[PDB]
Amino acid sequence: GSEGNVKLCSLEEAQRIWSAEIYPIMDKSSRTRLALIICNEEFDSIPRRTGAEVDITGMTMLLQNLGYSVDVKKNLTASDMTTELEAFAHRPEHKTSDSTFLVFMSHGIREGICGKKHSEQVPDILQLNAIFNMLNTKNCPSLKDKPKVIIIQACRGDSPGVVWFK
Amino acid sequence: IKKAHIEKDFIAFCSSTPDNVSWRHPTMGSVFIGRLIEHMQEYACSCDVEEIFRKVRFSFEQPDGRAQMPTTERVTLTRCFYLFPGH
Ligand SMILES: O=C(O)C[C@@H](CO)NC(=O)[C@@H]1CC[C@@H]2CCCC[C@H](NC(=O)c3nccc4ccccc34)C(=O)N21
Repeated sequence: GSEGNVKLCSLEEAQRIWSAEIYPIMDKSSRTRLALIICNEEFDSIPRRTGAEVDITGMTMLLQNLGYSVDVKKNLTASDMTTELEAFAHRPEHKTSDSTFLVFMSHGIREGICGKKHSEQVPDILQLNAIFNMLNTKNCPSLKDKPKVIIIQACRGDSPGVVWFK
Repeated sequence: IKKAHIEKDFIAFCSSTPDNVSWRHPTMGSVFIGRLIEHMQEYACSCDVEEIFRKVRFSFEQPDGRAQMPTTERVTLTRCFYLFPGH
């Protein structure tokens, strides 16, 4: 995929943006940042997501170029996803961390993200609210007052999202 | 003991709008993920995540053949999240 070479910020620019309205950043000599990637490519019912490995190569490298330690978990069910999300938050590496990133790359509908065992008769849907509940200050005390970014790459329905005009 | 907000300092970014589909290339990869990479590399030094994700949506503003609009949901960020690449 993409090389991931990010354009660096200079000390001249860093000191210029100095404020009480900016999130605090830890020293690079001791900080332990964590980024988690979950991707479903092989499915039983719905078709295979061909070219998904290219998007894993891009994100896994870009997040690593931003000082994060990347973990990649491929082909999981909704129940498997729930266990891995609880295991990621229970990690004590978050204590000496300033931020976190999470990427979900699968299929979807209006309700949520589909697992590898999902079908129209017997579904395997993971709601976005269940993700926010597991990553909050009640379940995850280590990420209190810290930024928590979530990236989603999946469908939201069936419509093409377009309407004709004059 | 001291009380604190149950949900705070969160930000979600999706590939398309609700009830619509996202476009993925079979050999090149997802249009959204690729564009997020193009913007994050260039603007991580001067722009924050909210400023960056706004620019991402703007590159999708012209619909030709395949159309998709990224969306920012459930935002509880009280401050600017600057990445500062290199530090
Ligand atoms: O996997 C995901 O998260 C996205 C998924 C949500 O269900 N979306 C999809 O299955 C969408 C909706 C229907 C169609 C299904 C058949 C699979 C491959 C296809 N790809 C392109 O038609 C295509 N996409 C982008 C650029 C292209 C350029 C030239 C030619 C074709 C192109 C594609 O993504 N979808």
